[PDB]
Amino acid sequence: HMAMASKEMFEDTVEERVINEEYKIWKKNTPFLYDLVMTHALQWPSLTVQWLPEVTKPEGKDYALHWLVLGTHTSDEQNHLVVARVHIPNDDVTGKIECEIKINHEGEVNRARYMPQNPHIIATKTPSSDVLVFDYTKHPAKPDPSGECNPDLRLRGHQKEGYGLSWNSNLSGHLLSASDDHTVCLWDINAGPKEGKIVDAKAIFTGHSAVVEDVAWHLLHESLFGSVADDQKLMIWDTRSNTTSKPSHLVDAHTAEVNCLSFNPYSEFILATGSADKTVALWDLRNLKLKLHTFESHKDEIFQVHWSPHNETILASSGTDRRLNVWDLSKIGEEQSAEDAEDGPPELLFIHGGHTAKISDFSWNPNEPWVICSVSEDNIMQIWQMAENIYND
Amino acid sequence: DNIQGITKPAIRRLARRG
Ligand SMILES: [As]
Repeated sequence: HMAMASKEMFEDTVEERVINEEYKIWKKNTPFLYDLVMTHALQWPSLTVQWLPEVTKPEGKDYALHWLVLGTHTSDEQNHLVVARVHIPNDDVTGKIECEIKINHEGEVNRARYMPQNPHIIATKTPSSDVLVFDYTKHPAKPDPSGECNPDLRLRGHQKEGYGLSWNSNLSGHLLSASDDHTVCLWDINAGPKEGKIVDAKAIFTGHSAVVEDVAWHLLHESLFGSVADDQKLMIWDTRSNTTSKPSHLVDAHTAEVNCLSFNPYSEFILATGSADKTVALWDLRNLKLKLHTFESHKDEIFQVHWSPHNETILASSGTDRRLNVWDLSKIGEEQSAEDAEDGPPELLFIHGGHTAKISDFSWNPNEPWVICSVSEDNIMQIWQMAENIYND
Repeated sequence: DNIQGITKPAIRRLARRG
């Protein structure tokens, strides 16, 4: 009645102190651990990040241009889908971030992903039911303050919101989406009618019995895709199969809810999975029954997992423990001393401790090896790169 | 031996402790 609503705080003042002191120590250690570390505080936290595939080294400049696809998270005010332009300094204060474009968006951006075949086409997941599609070359350079959201395409099929989003790298226009409605929708944005901005799901997969958390196309076989849900099950589907309620394979992947999955860009067989049981599981398509390996070290739920686009044996995972772990499969099962075994398994390459809140997403840079961008719930975004000294002898 | 070889195990340990 008298007391105000406080969206800060709103924090745990005890945990805050611990987090901050661990951050101070991390910061003075950065010169040892990183060849590059850049930080920026966004006005609103971003739940999503993805590098655009374009890079350029402008003549006469001592840096390189890179682009990020970001989003906004406000429940009170106007949301935007944003493409940021960044200067990453040449290896031979530091750095710069700017806005290439900013697009009026209804509700927060749960996830934003670009179409590999046409990088200026971007799909987004809304707090509503529709997933949206924007062509950013057809939107004004600066957004209208009125806040009107005019997506180039609205895709219908879901009853609730979601996060899982995946373009097909081999089938242009084919998009997958996961949702809290227990389903996984499929669209072909090339077909539909002549007008206007509304297309229907081509398929609605109902194999799951709970909130399906993530979805991903196979990077090599254009008809296979994986799904992951709160029923603790990893399912693998086939599009040319005429049954949308029973997958080709069904796996009891974790003891808790499964949050994310990522196919290896080099091996057509292996797959990784992140769960609420604080572990990442390795999977091979030949035999799903056998869980190849289990990555232990995360102290809390894992929400994102991504393979390196340069090194086939490199894996990264982030979660609620505010840490981003980098794994090297080539060091699995390898022997180690007792003092080293106390820090974690041999495949644990690197623990990124620059974030002071949950990491919502991260993205491997496709043009600069070992460069990553991660975003946390406390408005921070970090573009960083592990010290060469650590991965290369 | 060289000095990098001396600080390689130290840095790699620091990396796995965050
Ligand atoms: As920006």
